[PDB]
Amino acid sequence: GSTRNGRDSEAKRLGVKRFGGESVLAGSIIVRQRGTKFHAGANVGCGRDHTLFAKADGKVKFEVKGPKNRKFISIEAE
Amino acid sequence: MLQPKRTKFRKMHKGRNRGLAQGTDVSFGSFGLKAVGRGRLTARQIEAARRAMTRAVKRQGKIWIRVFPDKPITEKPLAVRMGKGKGNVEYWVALIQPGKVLYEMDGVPEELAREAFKLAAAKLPIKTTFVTKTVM
Amino acid sequence: MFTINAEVRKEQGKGASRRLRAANKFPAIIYGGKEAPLAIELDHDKVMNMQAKAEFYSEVLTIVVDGKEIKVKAQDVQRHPYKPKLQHIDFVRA
RNA sequence: GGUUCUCCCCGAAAGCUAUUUAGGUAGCGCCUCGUGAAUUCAUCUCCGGGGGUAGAGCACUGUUUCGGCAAGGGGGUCACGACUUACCAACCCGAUGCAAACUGCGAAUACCGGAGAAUGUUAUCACGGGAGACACACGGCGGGUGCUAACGUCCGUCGUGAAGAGGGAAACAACCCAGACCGCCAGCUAAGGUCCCAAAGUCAUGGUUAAGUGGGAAACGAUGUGGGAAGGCCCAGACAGCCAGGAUGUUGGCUUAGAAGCAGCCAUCAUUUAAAGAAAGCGUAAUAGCUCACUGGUCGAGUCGGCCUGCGCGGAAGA
RNA sequence: UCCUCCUAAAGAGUAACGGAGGAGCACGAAGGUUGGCUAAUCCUGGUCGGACAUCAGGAGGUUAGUGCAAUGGCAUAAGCC
RNA sequence: GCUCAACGGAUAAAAGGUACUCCGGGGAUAACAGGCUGAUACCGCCCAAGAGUUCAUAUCGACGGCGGUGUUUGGCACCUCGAUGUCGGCUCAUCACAUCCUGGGGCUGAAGUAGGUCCCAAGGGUAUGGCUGUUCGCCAUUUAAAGUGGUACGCGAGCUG
RNA sequence: UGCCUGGCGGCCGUAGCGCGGUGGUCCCACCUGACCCCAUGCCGAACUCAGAAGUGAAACGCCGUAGCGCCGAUGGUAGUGUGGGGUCUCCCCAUGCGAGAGUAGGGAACUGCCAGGCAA
Repeated sequence: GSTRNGRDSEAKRLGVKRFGGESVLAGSIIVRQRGTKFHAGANVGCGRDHTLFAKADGKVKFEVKGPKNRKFISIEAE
Repeated sequence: MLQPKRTKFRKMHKGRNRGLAQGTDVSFGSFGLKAVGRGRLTARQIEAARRAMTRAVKRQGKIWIRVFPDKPITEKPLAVRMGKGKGNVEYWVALIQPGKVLYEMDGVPEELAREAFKLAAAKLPIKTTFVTKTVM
Repeated sequence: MFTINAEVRKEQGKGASRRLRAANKFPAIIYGGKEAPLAIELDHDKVMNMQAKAEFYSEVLTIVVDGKEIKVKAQDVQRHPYKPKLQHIDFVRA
């Protein structure tokens, strides 16, 4: 007979690129993600694609803050 | 034939039948029909093993059916080559793990329930046993 | 009047519990109050005949271990999935 | 299709993207040679990490079983109004399961970064010269599909073959052990074996099997047999036989034809008594009647019925 | 040809004539800034007005919305004025 | 300024037949047959609602399940395209038993003859004809019987077409 | 130094709901009047102004209560890395990791800076 599926897309290569304590030079993408699964914290910016880019050549560190426990991404400064 | 009503998707994957069961304790009735072998029960096999069991416990009493299939099985027609899409849904199986209680029964003596679960066990492809509701 | 002789476990885990289960025995534990939970090692063939009575799951048990006597009750029991045998019993020290 | 002398060292791939492209070709991943570089890289220990898979669960989306309250609905019944209500039944409540396109939870592995000892002919990266290859196959694991069929097909990782000789599984690339520089009528060993063919235990101890099981096959059936935990009845006398009773008003009701010990509703009483159920079956158009249960004598020591297990039997018929 | 989920085996990637759906647009406001606000679905009362229009109150909590099929995300709101 | 949608676009511009065919290759890829499996087919088994005057098991056995064989229809494409001749017929046959008859038995809803089912047993035998190219199938007449399958759906370096 | 209260944080349900009680000389809220500063796609309900008569009613803070929510052992089970095995659509052995659910139980938050009131 016939089929109606067989269609997908170029896998977007998302996820975290730089993990925990791992020195990142300013402007380095850390998390490439759909929505704000991981939120931007200290010294880390958020782009127009919810890519949290580093902003200060330092470390990383994820956390949980407020009263929603949203992994948060900060940048220890070394 | 126990058939679901408006499932989310028409066809699903094959899937493995690994692991243990969850419905081990006899909860609703006093005497249960617990499975020992690892297999699966099509939708015709529950209804066929119910007719040969309910008639032996003549209609006064109450019988609980602890399993429901909710899993479609495809089947390619004859003289059809491989591929060219997924087959059409024909019947519905219930994945049975070892330890799953199949039927339960209350309102009958222990002798009547013993000689009636054996009549339903001969309709099933899996090896079953006779269990009793224990305290706690 | 229910007396169950038991011992103290020296190895614990999954591999220690399956060696102990193939020798007609099964582990248990006594806990409650403010004392430490004692790992309980006892025989299966006696206790399987004890739980056939309806007073085994309601009255006060007397488990004898290390020469002592501890008055316990029955809280949680794990049946085997397809065999008439036991795996573990929780005893409340009361 | 063929491609002609010898030796040494290293040594692949059958993958991705593109392609009027699928059996061809380019780049990259893989190979070789040279050059230049950082305790470069790997293994291990510790630390910092992100999950959301296996598992588990029903807080969310769905599916489904039972019980209670229960709107609504339903069949029927009355005189613009409504009385009876064998029935189906929404949301919560208690319990129970299922899901790749469900996750209030959540591993082991795997991956990234940092510190440290040891080891490995720098095994790591970049550039330059030269390629080959882009038909893969099998086995384990996680799978889609097919019939949880195929030496079937499509994926991810590892191993093997390809491109690896040797030993073993009788023969048998892909299964197991193990990587052939050469020579020796030297020893040790892994997988597998030690009655002979065919090299090595007719080796020691304790059990099981009667089937040629071992040396194909399930549902299911059966006083085969061994071991274990318990129970009923019992030398104030058990279990299977032998000898006596094994009945009485019940033609009881039932649509009023008969079901009458043994047809359907049924209660499933109660006396005569050492013992008899208004019957489990054997006979009947219903009865008659053969019969054990339940009771005594005889006899005399154990018997009977279930459970988990190890080896067994049948089911088991091809040229 | 492109986009979303699963298969996809908890970094990324990953095939099949595998299972489900969409796109080849639109907007000068539906963009930017500032200020303010929190719904869906039920229950009760009330003129036409009824299962559902508008008004008042209660529970409920984002089950609503996000221009468009799906995933992730959104109360500091990206939702509404 | 291109639904250059065959969307990394070969030209601005392009449909069909070959049984009159032809060349270079492939079992990288089908048709006959072999091989693996057994969805399907045939046969056997398990429970027992019921039909059978009462009576499941003389006999048939629903709803379901479990197996065997490789005889049908199917799946894959592992050998074969530097050739494996193939439907039916004639001659010649060989093997298995899931036995058509002959032989020995059990049960019977077996009075006898005549039956029905099942077990053992393959020693021997197992139609002539009208139709169709037919294997099958229909019909006439026999016979104790006119068996079921395997062997490249046996057999074309044996014949035919 | 204590008890309170107000503003700003960490932590985010052991911290959040329900019931009962309590607080006004301080503070806070309700409230008072609005012609004016401002403003309602109508209304000063909200926002904003000028004041303090009354109350702690609603809101908010504090205490008790487990009636829910929530945290959470120890043991056991599922799962799984590596090496083997089997009656191999699944399971076991040796070793390492170790859930989820559930049970005993804990549990009516802790605390930093500054200002004001009160007792010292």
